[PDB]
Amino acid sequence: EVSQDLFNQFNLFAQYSAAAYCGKNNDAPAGTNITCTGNACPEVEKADATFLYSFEDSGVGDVTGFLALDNTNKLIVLSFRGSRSIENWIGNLNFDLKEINDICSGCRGHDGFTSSWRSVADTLRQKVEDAVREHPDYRVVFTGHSLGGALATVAGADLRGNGYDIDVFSYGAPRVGNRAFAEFLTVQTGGTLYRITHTNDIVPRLPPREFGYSHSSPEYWIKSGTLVPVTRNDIVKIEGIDATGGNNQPNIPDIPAHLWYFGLIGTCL
Amino acid sequence: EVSQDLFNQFNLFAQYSAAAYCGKNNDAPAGTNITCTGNACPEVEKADATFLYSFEDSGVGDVTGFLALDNTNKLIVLSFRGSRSIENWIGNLNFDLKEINDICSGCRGHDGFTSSWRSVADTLRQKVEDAVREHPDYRVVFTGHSLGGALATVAGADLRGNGYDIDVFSYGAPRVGNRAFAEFLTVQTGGTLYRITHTNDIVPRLPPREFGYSHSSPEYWIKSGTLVPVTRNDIVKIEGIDATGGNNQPNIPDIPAHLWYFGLIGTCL
Amino acid sequence: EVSQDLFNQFNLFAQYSAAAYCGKNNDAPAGTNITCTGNACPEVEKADATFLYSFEDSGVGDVTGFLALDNTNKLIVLSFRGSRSIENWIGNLNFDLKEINDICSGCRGHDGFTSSWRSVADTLRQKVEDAVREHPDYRVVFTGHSLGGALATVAGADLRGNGYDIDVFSYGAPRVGNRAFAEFLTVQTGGTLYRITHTNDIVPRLPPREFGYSHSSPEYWIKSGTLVPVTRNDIVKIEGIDATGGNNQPNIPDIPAHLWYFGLIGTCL
Ligand SMILES: *C(=O)CCC[C@H](CCC)[C@H](CCCCCCCCCCCCCC)CCCCCCCCCC(=O)OC[C@@H](O)COC(=O)CCCCCCCCCCCCCCCCC
Ligand SMILES: *[C@@H]1O[C@H](CO)[C@@H](O)[C@H](O)[C@H]1NC(C)=O
Ligand SMILES: *C(=O)CCCCCCC
Ligand SMILES: [Ca+2]
Ligand SMILES: [Ca+2]
Ligand SMILES: [Ca+2]
Repeated sequence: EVSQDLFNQFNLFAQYSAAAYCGKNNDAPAGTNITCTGNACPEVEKADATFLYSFEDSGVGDVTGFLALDNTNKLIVLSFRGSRSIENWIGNLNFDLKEINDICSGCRGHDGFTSSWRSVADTLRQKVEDAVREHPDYRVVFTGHSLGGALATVAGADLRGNGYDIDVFSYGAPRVGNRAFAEFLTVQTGGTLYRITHTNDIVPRLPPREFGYSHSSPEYWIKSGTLVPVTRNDIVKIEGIDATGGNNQPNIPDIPAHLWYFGLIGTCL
Repeated sequence: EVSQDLFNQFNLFAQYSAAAYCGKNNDAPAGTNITCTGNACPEVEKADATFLYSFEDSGVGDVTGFLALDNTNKLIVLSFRGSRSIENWIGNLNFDLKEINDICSGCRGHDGFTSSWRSVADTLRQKVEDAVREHPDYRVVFTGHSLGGALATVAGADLRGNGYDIDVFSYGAPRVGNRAFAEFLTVQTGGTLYRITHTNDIVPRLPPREFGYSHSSPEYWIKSGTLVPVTRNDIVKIEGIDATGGNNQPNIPDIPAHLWYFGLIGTCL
Repeated sequence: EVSQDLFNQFNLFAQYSAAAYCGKNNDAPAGTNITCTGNACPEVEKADATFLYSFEDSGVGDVTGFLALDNTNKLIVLSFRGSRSIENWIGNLNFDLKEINDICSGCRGHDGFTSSWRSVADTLRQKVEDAVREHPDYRVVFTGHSLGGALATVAGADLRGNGYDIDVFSYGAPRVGNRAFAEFLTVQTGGTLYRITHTNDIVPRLPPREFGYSHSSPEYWIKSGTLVPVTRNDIVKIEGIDATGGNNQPNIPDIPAHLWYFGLIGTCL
């Protein structure tokens, strides 16, 4: 169980993560309203939320998403799209571990994820920090589903510690680095990482432990089924690096479970 | 066992379905011959079959295929291509149920399939009915394999009842809606639906029953194996909504079976 | 165990295969240097290796790769890219067996691979034989990973016997034909075929035997795990048509093992 306040955040940013897949939200003019197709992001549409920066085909690995200004909830939301393109997928397969000592000592991260972030970090940092300067009373949030959740996590770890908190909400995100990194993400100050998972979704079980990957703690595990509405009693907090009994169980993994995080994520055209 | 006449129809429209995958058959001048590559549709090539309209990347979900004039068999054939593009696959993954009350009352259909048809319905109805006016003694037939069969099934349900019969021949189609839609598809007047499945092909088992999906009746089940020629003695008619004992059995599914419907389907470049 | 010399060749042409995946190595101007990204082909960069020809989107099935001139090792290298595009994957699925009487009587090959090679044979044969005319002292080597290895194998069979030897190095290649073709590939002279597999990689198990496919002999089997460096003691020569005990074992296959042949392969952007 989680509080209703946290459940409301979990649902809101699941819809910000879903909105990043909608192609129209990746090349939109600044200042226009954020909308989705179908009921993909009704809570985002209800808010007075507008584009600060909409980007696609960026850097290496086809980094795609948007930076949003939410005057209703008082948020500065950086939302990364997950995998869709072939280029996204080639980047996912660059799963060798690379050094990221600038982020934390002895830490290593997925080559693809960290190389994609590094290729856009200078542009996006500047835009985030411009928004923070103009709206110091707003909360900065990075979010994303799947690959996007991995990018949000890395970006968050990289930019924290510059005067403003950064909270990260990742949905169905893969492991992003080694144990050193997983511990850093568990204890890092200056913002909170909400790592959300759903039943037996396969993607948070990649890359496998055997390749040297670990998961930060805690884990928020959605136990309700696919196409089943989530209530705050269906979400269980699970503490411990590489903890089992949540998504990390030795059972059969599931693909449709990857697409149901409060609603459908990843399917907006 | 089926009659030799029906078998010949099953074999001919499997090749019309196969033809829809060939890229040259999605952007051809009107009036030119329909051909395939490497024996994909020899019966279509033998016939005096020419393009009335060829489309690609239409509507939402990358709707693709062609409308054919067959003077040998006196047919107006609408052939929908199945899954090939990323856009196709994203559409398939939009599997929550949406109201299609305008097609039949109480009915709910796959969100991707129905949205893809709605986004081309006015254009293709005009093309079909123009052809009907020009050749009012020809037989209208919608056909397709996999995603194409689902579009052909939804299109026929929508466009029947406007003065002409529409026969539908689907190959390896997934379930397209709830039980009400499955019953409607079983009983609708103004044309016949031939839903054809092969051994333990996985696609006609998707989306699973547990998401609220049902199959229309009857089912024509090909019992011969992959890469094995079909004879009329290898096809069995199975009646009953959500009948078991044909493709719908609780055994291990198979992916290559999906590509063998009288011949290789889905592979024409 | 293999000799250190043969190990060095296995390592070198795995890197030539890895290089074919980098996009900039498929439209490079003739005479420019062959380079990769992410340390994909260090040994190729060290060498004085330049492009003689660079191709992409060629023939049918999106044939892609390059022809290289290696003045350090005195090589003419034809390197085919493996599967990256949708068109590549569709060609893989064209798995019915087609007669290749122009190579050997009773032989049949994977329709897709043989069609793709046929569609570029005349052009590439001319490029290779131009290079042999200019550098008759050099050694002609065809190579490729996965689909690229299947193409290198078919090409070598077709072009051998015209006065210059052609050695073939394939990495994780699928089965390319029936047993007659597999026996021909085992006894053909005019060059040697080095068919290199890794642990329980799934691709060399495809298409399955039950569709009429067989493997040529011998097999060089890499026993060292994924992300583990390979030494000459980790490679086992395995003789015998459809020999078991190497990659052809009745155990669970693995997808990430397909990407680790001395290094990461198939992942260069
Ligand atoms: C996040 O990645 C966004 C994905 C959401 C999107 C958007 C919705 C449409 C997609 C589809 C995008 C288009 C995909 C194009 C290529 C995909 C090919 C395969 C896709 C699955 C088809 C069915 C086979 C939603 C579809 C994606 C579903 C699968 C996603 C995989 C994970 C994505 C990712 O981010 O990759 C993680 C990387 O770190 C890669 O990790 C690796 O090391 C490579 C692993 C490759 C697969 C390994 C196989 C799994 C191993 C376990 C085997 C199962 C057996 C278990 C039973 C044991 C018990 C006895
Ligand atoms: C390419 O390498 C060769 C030496 O092997 C030489 O022509 C030159 O140093 C390089 N050229 C470029 C453009 O890097
Ligand atoms: C041939 O189809 C093998 C595919 C190469 C894999 C590329 C990187 C995963
Ligand atoms: Ca709004
Ligand atoms: Ca003809
Ligand atoms: Ca060099």
